[PDB]
Amino acid sequence: ATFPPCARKMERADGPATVLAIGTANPPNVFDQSTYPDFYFNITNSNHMTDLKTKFQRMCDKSGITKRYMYLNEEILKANPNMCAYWEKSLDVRQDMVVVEVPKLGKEAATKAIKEWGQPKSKITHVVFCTTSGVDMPGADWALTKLLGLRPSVKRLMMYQQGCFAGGTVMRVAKDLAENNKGARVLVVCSELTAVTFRGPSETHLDSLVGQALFGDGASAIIVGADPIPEVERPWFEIHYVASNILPDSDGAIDGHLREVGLTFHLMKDVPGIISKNIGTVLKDAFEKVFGVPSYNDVFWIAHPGGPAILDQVEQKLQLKTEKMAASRQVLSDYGNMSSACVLFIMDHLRKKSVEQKLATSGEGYEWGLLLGFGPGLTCETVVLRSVPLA
Amino acid sequence: GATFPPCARKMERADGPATVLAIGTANPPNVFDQSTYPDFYFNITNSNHMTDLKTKFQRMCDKSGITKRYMYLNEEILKANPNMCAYWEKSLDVRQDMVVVEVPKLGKEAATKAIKEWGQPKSKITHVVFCTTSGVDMPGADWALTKLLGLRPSVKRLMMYQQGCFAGGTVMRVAKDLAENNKGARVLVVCSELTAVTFRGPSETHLDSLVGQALFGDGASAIIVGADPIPEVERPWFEIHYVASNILPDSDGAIDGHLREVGLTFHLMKDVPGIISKNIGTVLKDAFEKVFGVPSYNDVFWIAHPGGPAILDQVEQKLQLKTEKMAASRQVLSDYGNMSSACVLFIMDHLRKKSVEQKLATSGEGYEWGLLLGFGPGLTCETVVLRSVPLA
Ligand SMILES: O=C1C[C@@H](c2ccc(O)cc2)Oc2cc(O)cc(O)c21
Ligand SMILES: O=C1C[C@@H](c2ccc(O)cc2)Oc2cc(O)cc(O)c21
Repeated sequence: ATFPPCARKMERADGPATVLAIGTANPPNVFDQSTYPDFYFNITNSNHMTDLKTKFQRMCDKSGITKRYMYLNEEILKANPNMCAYWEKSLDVRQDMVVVEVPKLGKEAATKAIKEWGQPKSKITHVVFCTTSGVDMPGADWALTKLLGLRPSVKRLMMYQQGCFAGGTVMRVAKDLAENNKGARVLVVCSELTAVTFRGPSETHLDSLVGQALFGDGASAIIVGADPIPEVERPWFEIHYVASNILPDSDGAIDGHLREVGLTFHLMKDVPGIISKNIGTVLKDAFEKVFGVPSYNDVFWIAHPGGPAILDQVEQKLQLKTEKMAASRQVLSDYGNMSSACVLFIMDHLRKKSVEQKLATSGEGYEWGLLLGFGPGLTCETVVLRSVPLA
Repeated sequence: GATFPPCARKMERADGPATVLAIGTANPPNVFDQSTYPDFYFNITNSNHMTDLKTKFQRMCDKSGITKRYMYLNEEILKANPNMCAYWEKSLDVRQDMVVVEVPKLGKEAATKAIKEWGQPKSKITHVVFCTTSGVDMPGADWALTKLLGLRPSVKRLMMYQQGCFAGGTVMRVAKDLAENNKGARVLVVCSELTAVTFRGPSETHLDSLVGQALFGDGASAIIVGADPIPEVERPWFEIHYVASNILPDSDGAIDGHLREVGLTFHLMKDVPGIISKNIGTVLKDAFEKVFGVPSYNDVFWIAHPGGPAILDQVEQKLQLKTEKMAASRQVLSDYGNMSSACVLFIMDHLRKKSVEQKLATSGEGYEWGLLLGFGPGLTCETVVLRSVPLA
């Protein structure tokens, strides 16, 4: 039924997939969240909606966000009233920005990780590009290859319209890319701009208004590879286990539609409830596969900060000491919800703070840890990591 | 820069090559004869007065190598939406309404056929890869297919949106690493394309857009890919041995596609069949050196994405292939048109059945090795070196 077998024609690697470098970047315009409602209702000329604006200040005050970064600014928004309206034909100007600027922002981040990695660009064999902001053909992955000058033969994978969970998904993809091909070095970039989703306020769509309070811009990048060249490359985290789950009872919890008015956002279920109701069995299964088992308080946490209530209730139902979501709360506070890019921001922050504080490992002195993606589906991606030992 | 002491791989990997274990296809119900499509198209777009354009379109249609296409769009549907029959009126929203529903739906038909031939319970599918360039949504068509098929909540999904005609080669490259790096992985790969996003009226000043209206058709195909097959339970059809991607030289801008409020727009800004056929020699000889260190182009089997007849004709020409090499690729073009990422999988199915039916020695026309090729928008060339299985 088969021809005589032959040796693996493309040699695989032997160790686990490993993060060799992380780099991040953000657009230049900073918005303090405490005065965001004044700004938002000005630039959308909706100051007549007094009660709604009061509702919005509530949402921002409780978002857990201190500031956000945006490609958009007051100059750009006044030039584009159709994006300042709530529901106006827009999609073309929105595309015209993001198809250019998300690979640009991904380039900044990619270049920092490449600098930290320190090997020549030519040793990059795969590119994985992930975004929720706009689509084009050829894709941002191709544009990133052009902007960087990688080999024309890099193997590319373009991930469009993914949602907040794909920070976890890119780990699972790069895991197989790096481990099945010997010598592979995977450049992974998540780049997100809210220009597809900024819109004016509407008194009958408060869920859209939550989005306006939570979403910010940012790009994150990592270099993943197996069998790191000792004394030349530097490991920071190891990918050991990956899993994906559509949580029970979550049909229709979050939807997003790309329409003539841009990307629209729709909440219809208790997202933090469903996540914290089901996270225990998700992580129990994972820990059984991986170990046979350490506590939840004795691993490092990298969790996507969908909103504060997600981290709050996961912290509550799993009885985590408040220090566990710290690195995750810290990123949400400095940047808001950057969709897929958040977890690589948390991962970078976690390792840097581990070094500065001279802890035993790169995961706050713990050996094992979790990366968690949350989004539409409701979809949960689970990534069990190992850190590296540190001085 | 130290490392915790190594431990055995947490997730066991497979050892054999990724193997195709089943193929299924499906098409929408509405059939459009190619010879009289010009009469139909120019009438439904209210342009019978564009009389020189029509005769140019009849020329493209007759010289397209296509005998018929299948489409979700029918007559009735198109009159419901005059903004889609215009060349350039805003209509993305009615397009999205169609394809976010019908893309997963047609993929379900193909996937169910595939699972039936595969023979195993659908509960043993561990991975889903959904490939399309018809519309986007959150959650994606990959989520909807999981729902309509009733697969496990915990399938590892990969959602490929807005890909291009090369991605039928990309899914194979994607599924190769999924299957090989995960012992017992069984990957459902589905490509599903509907022209509802790309259909639009004619324009004298955009004959590239008009080329697409002559070549693009609808369809979906699905495969099951796994490594280390269960002996006597599963049946291997092709093995994936080597994959490669190249952006062809100086091909900057040859094929673009933009999703706008008027839908998906299509542009040819260079000589595409020339660029492919000028460089495919270099692409193929590198792949053959990698896997063989060596069979001749006429002694392998060919699954070539038939973006249009000129491409196949000029690859046939400059590699100097005996004309039965591209036979199977032309057959699918003739019977279906260009179905974007779904074509090479239709060709793979037709190739193996033609081989079984004519009692040849392997699933690949009697050859051990073969090529699957994708072409699209970098200009990107996807290369797959495959092996057949012996039949008797
Ligand atoms: O509507 C959006 C915008 C998107 C987004 C966030 C930040 C960014 O920078 C770019 C896009 O995030 C989302 C995530 C979802 O799960 C569902 C959604 O509808 C959206
Ligand atoms: O314009 C389109 C539409 C798409 C398509 C084909 C058939 C089908 O049924 C659905 C979509 O194929 C493409 C492939 C490309 O490389 C570039 C493009 O611009 C396009």
